[PDB]
Amino acid sequence: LIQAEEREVSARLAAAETALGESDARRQTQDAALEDNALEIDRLRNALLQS
Amino acid sequence: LIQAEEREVSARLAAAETALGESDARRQTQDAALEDNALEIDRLRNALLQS
Repeated sequence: LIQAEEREVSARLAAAETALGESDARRQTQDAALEDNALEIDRLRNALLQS
Repeated sequence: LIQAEEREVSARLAAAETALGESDARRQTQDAALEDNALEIDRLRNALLQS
């Protein structure tokens, strides 16, 4: 009966480990684009401003 | 001997909701700035072109 309660935990283990990495890694997939566009933005800043 | 591992993992999962959530809370802090870079491009485009 104590064993069964941990059967709930294994999913709580299974989900979180999935819920943890696959988003934090996902965030880096989002993270790079920020500076990617921002650096484009910075030249996009002075472009008119130099023109 | 069960109370050895069952306690820790239960506690180990006790972090999980704090583990996901603040990281989950981060994801909002992703999206807000996303448009700011995005929304400026057209103004950063047009101004180079309306000039």
